[PDB]
Amino acid sequence: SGVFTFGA
Amino acid sequence: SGVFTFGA
Amino acid sequence: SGVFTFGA
Amino acid sequence: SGVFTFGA
Amino acid sequence: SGVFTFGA
Amino acid sequence: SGVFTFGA
Amino acid sequence: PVQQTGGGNYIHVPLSPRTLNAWVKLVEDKKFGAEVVPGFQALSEGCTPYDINQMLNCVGDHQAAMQIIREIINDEAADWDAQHPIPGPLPAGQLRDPRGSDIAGTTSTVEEQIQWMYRPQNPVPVGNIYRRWIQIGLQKCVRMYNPTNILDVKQGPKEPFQSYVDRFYKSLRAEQTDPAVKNWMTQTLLIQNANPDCKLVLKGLGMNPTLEEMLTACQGV
Amino acid sequence: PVQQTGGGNYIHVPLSPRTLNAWVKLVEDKKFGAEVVPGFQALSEGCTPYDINQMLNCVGDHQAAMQIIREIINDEAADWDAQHPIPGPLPAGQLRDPRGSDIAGTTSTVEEQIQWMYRPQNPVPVGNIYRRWIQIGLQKCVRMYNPTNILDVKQGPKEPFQSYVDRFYKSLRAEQTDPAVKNWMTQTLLIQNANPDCKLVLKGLGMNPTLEEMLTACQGV
Amino acid sequence: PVQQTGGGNYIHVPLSPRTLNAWVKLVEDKKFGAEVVPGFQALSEGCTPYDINQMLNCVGDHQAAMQIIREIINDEAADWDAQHPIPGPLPAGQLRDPRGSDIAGTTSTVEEQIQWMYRPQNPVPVGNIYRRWIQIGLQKCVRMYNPTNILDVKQGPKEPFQSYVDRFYKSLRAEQTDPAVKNWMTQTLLIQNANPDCKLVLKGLGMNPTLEEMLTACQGV
Amino acid sequence: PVQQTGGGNYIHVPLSPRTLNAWVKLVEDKKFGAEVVPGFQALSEGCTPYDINQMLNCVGDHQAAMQIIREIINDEAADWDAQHPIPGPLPAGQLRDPRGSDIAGTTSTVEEQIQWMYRPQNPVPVGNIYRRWIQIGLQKCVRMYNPTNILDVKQGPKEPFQSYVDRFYKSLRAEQTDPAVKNWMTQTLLIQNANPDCKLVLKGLGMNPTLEEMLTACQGV
Amino acid sequence: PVQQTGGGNYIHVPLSPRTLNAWVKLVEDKKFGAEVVPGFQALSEGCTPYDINQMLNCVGDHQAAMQIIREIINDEAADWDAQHPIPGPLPAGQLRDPRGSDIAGTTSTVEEQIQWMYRPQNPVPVGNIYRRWIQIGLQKCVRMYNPTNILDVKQGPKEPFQSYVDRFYKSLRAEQTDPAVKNWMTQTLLIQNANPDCKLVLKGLGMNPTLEEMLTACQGV
Amino acid sequence: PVQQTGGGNYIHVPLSPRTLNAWVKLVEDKKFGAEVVPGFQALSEGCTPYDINQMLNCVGDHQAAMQIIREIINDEAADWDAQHPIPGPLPAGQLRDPRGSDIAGTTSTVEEQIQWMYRPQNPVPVGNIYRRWIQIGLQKCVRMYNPTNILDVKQGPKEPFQSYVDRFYKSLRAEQTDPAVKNWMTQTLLIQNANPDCKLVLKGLGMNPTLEEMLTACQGV
Ligand SMILES: O=P(O)(O)O[C@H]1[C@H](OP(=O)(O)O)[C@@H](OP(=O)(O)O)[C@H](OP(=O)(O)O)[C@@H](OP(=O)(O)O)[C@H]1OP(=O)(O)O
Ligand SMILES: O=P(O)(O)O[C@H]1[C@H](OP(=O)(O)O)[C@@H](OP(=O)(O)O)[C@H](OP(=O)(O)O)[C@@H](OP(=O)(O)O)[C@H]1OP(=O)(O)O
Repeated sequence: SGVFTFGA
Repeated sequence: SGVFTFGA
Repeated sequence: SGVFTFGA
Repeated sequence: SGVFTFGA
Repeated sequence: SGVFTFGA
Repeated sequence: SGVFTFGA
Repeated sequence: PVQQTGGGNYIHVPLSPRTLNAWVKLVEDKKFGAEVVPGFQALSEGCTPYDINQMLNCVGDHQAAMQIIREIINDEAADWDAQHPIPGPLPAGQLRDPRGSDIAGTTSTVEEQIQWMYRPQNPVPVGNIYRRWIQIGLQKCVRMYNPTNILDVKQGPKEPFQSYVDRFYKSLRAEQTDPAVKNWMTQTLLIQNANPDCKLVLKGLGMNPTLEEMLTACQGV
Repeated sequence: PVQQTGGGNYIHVPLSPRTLNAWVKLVEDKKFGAEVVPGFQALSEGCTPYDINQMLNCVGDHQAAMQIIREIINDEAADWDAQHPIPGPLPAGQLRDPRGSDIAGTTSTVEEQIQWMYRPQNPVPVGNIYRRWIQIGLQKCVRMYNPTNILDVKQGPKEPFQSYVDRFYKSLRAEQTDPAVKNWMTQTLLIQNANPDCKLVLKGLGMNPTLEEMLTACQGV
Repeated sequence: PVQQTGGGNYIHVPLSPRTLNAWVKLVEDKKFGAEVVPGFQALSEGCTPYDINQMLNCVGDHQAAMQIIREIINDEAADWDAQHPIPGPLPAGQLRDPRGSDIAGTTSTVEEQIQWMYRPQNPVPVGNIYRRWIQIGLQKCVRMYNPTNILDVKQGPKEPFQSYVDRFYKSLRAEQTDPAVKNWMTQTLLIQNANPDCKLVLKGLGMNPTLEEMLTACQGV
Repeated sequence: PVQQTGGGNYIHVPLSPRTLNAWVKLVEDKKFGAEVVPGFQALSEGCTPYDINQMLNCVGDHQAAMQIIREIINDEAADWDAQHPIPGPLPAGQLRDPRGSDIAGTTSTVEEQIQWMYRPQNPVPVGNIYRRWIQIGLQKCVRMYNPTNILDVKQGPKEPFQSYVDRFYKSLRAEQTDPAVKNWMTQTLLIQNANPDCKLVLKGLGMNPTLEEMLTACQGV
Repeated sequence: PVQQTGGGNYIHVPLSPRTLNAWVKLVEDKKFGAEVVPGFQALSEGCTPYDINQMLNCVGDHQAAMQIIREIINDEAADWDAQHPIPGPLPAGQLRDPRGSDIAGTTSTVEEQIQWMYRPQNPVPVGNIYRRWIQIGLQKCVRMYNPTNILDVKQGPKEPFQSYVDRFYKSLRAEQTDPAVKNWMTQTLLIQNANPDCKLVLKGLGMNPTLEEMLTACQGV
Repeated sequence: PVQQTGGGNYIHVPLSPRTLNAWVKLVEDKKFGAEVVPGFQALSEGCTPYDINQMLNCVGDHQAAMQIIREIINDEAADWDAQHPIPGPLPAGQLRDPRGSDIAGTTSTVEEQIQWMYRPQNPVPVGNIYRRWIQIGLQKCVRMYNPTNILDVKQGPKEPFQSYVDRFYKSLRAEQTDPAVKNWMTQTLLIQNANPDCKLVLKGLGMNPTLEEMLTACQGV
């Protein structure tokens, strides 16, 4: 997915 | 309660 | 008195 | 060329 | 005099 | 001359 | 964050390189110390959820606690969905009644978070609400990470009274015990866990000694 | 970046000496840590592609990863060219329909990038689009550089549970596994790779123990 | 804090990341040194009670003294309630006559603290009043923490006169003795606690020697 | 640099104490690292030649390279004189058609450099042109100072592949080889100068392996 | 300090966290070095007496010298009272003819200090006058603290001439000897206290050798 | 310095705590390195003589060189008095034709220095003129302090050519030899003072070898 645990 | 000794 | 040597 | 890998 | 070598 | 290699 | 412009309009200004960084450090140097919660609130005052997220994200360690915060954020958001009535669909002209994915800062953009925040009909503090949910997750972490417990914070034979006390009151904050129970611990557990010689000095004072009285009395004991 | 002036016009303001530098440091000190991606986005919020390039350029090391980013940027740009129809030529008065060399920030100037960005017809976020392509290259690098793998992140006999967990969740982020597979690893691989004594403590809890529950339960085990 | 906007309105601007932090450090590095009180006042000049609280809160240590400050704040607030007449209830249009929970910064919001502060009828300095109550709690702490007492600050055989004096005048400030008693100590206890050889040098000068006179005379003695 | 004022006028604002200094440091700490060229451009974006000179001047070391830059600046300036037609003399009211001593920043003042820059007839980027001539001198210096050569950058038996690669791509930039020759070196010299075991891993992949492919494949070899 | 607002009004802006602190450091690191006086004046240019006091107060050490400054401030204030005629009482509408307690910064507020400063009738520089009185107290302290005396500053056998001179001219400033006597010391005591070999080099030059001449001549002697 | 206000008026803004300090450091860390002169000019661009003085004053060491600067400032000022005609006395309404005590920054105030600077009749750059006189005194000091001489800067047997060259060109600047003589030294003394093996490499090149040519040729010799 992403390296953004919080947000989009 | 909270970690705010002063205020709300 | 206070810890203010100068002023009020 | 240049020392600019990105851009112009 | 003063501790101001330059100026007034 | 001066200690200004570049400019005036 | 948000700034205003001529005509009464609002825009997304960015968060700053010195605040993201100071939050990262407060979280690391203090290791989710109780103070992390107001250090976060102050660094994020006037902010929007998008940046509150980016700040928390930039932190690259203590990622076990950042997940506890994320589980707490999803729980508070599920309650906002549960309590709110999700009214009849609104036109494209109007913006979606803010939902929990939107305030938590995921599904929504930053321009829709600001719009609601400065919406004439009902300015909604999406930034403050999401931040509050976090203070809960951060507070849980302070407690999860608390090195000791107030009951086990006891004066050491050569440890001074004030140092023992500093630990006791700090733990009282982090453990976040109810305020009525905090008054009992301060007036009882502290005469109880203190060295006997210093304990007798406080007992010699009488009943309900104030802290100024106790801290002064056991000075040099 | 961009700032506005009297009359509704826009201009190129420069990027700052404290942001280029903080990006350089976030990339080096953290060595393309997962956090480099939001550290970059925040430092570049309100920026144009020209500066996003200069920031990435100033970095003088980890030039193997900066090339991976450059290969990813050229690939995303080739897709924008592939999907867009390159319509009939427009007059000199009008600016070129932005292309991939232009957004990537090479062929175009900075005044044409801003023009499109604040173009009344179709304001285009050339700055945000190029930045997104980069987060992909940076994310690939985080993963390429990840020191370990989540499957091999296992509690050491004297290592504590929380430290083992911090590594596990950090790797889960950097490896960027799909969210559904992240739920399986967190609920299974973590009871599996943990010491047996602590593993039994989590097993004693029951099924689907929350992290707050597991982190509290194996405290002191 | 507070800033003004077009139309004569006022708003809550936030406190800054460099002031909260400098206060935290002044309180820690100096360990509630007498200077903490003006360091606090200056860092909080133009502030509102909400931030004065957040600053004091962020401090995570010396939590025994922060409680002494909190007990002093609740006492000064109980006097404001005791002296004020709590007049007949006012309409919703009007804001509550400020009370002690409100100025101390707990029961009230930040927008009501500013409102009163810039209220046309009676602008009230809620920020300054709460800050003054704190200087009292901080001053009590300086004294509670004072390492020594002015009576026991005495010149050591090889210690120089000026160093002994620096300690004596510093303690005179922190002990906060009455000004008339400060004149007696400076003119008597200082010839008294000084080494005998240096004491005779001051005695050789005569009566009521000024400090410039005494500090110059015992230079090299 | 330059700032604008009421009435549409322009003025010389000064360069800042944090930019001159950061340039001095980028030139010294990095020792004319390739990144010095964009570090310079960014620190000087919106500047005039007068300050671009003062920045370069403040540097007090590596004065051999600052002279190479000065020889390159005088050469580019002699070409501007050679190509431009030095038209018929203009009146005092009009400013001298800018010449090379003027753009290089010597013969001219700062108010005449700005005048041309914001001259309605032909705004001339005297600041950008002189800065470009410098990037050439700085680039020559990067190369003159380059510690090694890409052909001699070879994987050491215990050196890892990525570190060998970081050096190879960094040198490719600094040596500033033509882009077509850069593609040949990356796809040939890098399988060639690498350890044999890692070289066989890249060979096992096949032909034209991408860097992500090669960097992943020789991980742990 | 003071800032102006729409309508021609003036207000009290606060002093800054970086100036109070820099003054504290200049006073401590330099230990009331002669430079403390202009370091203070510059840090306080545009300030009001209230802040000049808070700066001096925040300093928590060298409290013997801060008292010498306070005795000097009370003396200069008693002269302002002695010379001024304390005219007939003025109405409440008008502000009290400023007195010495008021300028010294004690009896008066900050809004009355600014009022006088920007009073149309007679703008009075209460900030500058109090600051001048302090430069006198600070100057006395520089001298009281001066480690040596110019007469005893003599070239050491292996000490170089320039270092001996640096000390001599520095002491000449701090001792604050009259300018006519400073010319005698520079032209006589400096040939006199210097090593004999270097003294003969200066004597070989002739009479009234300039410092450039003397410093160049004894270079390498 | 100076800032402008509504109505076309000018005022004295103060110099900053980061510029006085950076000048102090450039003068000390570099010990009057040649770069001190442009470091000073840039830090003082837009300044008035009053602050140029305060900056130079705050420096508390190298007071032998600060006196050389003061002797040079008094000499340049005596020439301005000698060349100017001191015209017939002007009315009080008009300000004194600026004299040398006034520009040097002593006899005059700061409001009269600004007045002349923005005087409609003849705006006079009192700030720039005094600053120029100083660059002369600072330049003399650079030379007085220069550790070596260009003639004695010679390549050491194991010292590399570039390092020997860096010293040679640096000294050429500081010694401030005439530009025609600088061309002779660079093309002759540098083949002459270099090691013989490296000297032969430069000789093998031919006549008038450029520095890029010489620096490249003796690389590794
Ligand atoms: O412009 P920035 O990149 O933010 O950097 C700083 C910072 O500005 P901000 O106030 O906008 O953050 C300083 O302010 P603080 O952070 O301390 O509040 C401010 O100086 P002050 O501290 O005096 O406000 C200084 O500009 P200046 O010194 O001209 O006021 C300014 O720009 P620089 O980085 O260029 O100094
Ligand atoms: O050398 P710099 O790169 O300029 O950085 C430091 C740093 O601040 P910045 O990184 O924000 O510039 C210091 O603060 P910290 O980052 O360590 O917290 C700060 O000092 P403080 O700690 O007191 O804030 C100091 O500047 P200053 O002492 O003026 O505040 C400043 O360097 P400079 O001293 O060269 O500006």
